[PDB]
Amino acid sequence: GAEIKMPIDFYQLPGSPPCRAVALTAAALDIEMNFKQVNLMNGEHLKPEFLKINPQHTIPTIDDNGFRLWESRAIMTYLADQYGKNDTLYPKDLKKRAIVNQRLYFDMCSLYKSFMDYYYPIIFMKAVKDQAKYENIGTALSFLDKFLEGENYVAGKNMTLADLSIVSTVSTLEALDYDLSKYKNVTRWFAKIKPEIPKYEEYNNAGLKMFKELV
Ligand SMILES: N[C@@H](CCC(=O)N[C@@H](CS)C(=O)NCC(=O)O)C(=O)O
Repeated sequence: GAEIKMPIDFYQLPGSPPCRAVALTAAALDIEMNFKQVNLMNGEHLKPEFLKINPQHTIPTIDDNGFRLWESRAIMTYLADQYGKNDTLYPKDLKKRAIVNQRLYFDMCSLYKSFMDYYYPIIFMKAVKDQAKYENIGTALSFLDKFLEGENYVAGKNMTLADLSIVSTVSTLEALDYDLSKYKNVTRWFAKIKPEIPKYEEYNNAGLKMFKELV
């Protein structure tokens, strides 16, 4: 507003699944953001400069010309509506939109949740492997496989934000040698979607390399 617009500042760490979800969304929208690395491993998110941007000290965070937003999936739907050029990535139709939203909550409350509850303690807290938490991943993947039965995408007939959200989680599971082979709809979708996602190699795999690096 009455201001020279600048690129969106994107506070992120390449390996982070929720940051990759946002990065893939920007790529799909043909948005060039200003990538600002926040090194969580030496506490850059806890410095006064970042706490002023986000008092919750989480990434991803965007600063869109003074508008500060965090929660990856809220960023995704903001960018899609504010900068979208088609009506397929986040449909305006309320029922189609609701299914996309449902799948984003499923990702955050079930799939990504189960992934993190199991792997993060084992890796970065030297925790003992908990079989029940491991099995919660399979439970979530079983539901994802059901959602994909007879479907090409996770939330409708075209690629949507929900595919970008969920692929950031599923590709991290693959990177950690989780056996996805029994979920045949998931593996079909996964092989199918990667060539369709703009900048998948640059924005997802290159970061996943940094992820396997640090683990
Ligand atoms: N629900 C949040 C999760 C964000 C999150 O957990 N970010 C982690 C990195 S993957 C973080 O910034 N941890 C540092 C902290 O919370 O202090 C989202 O989807 O954006």
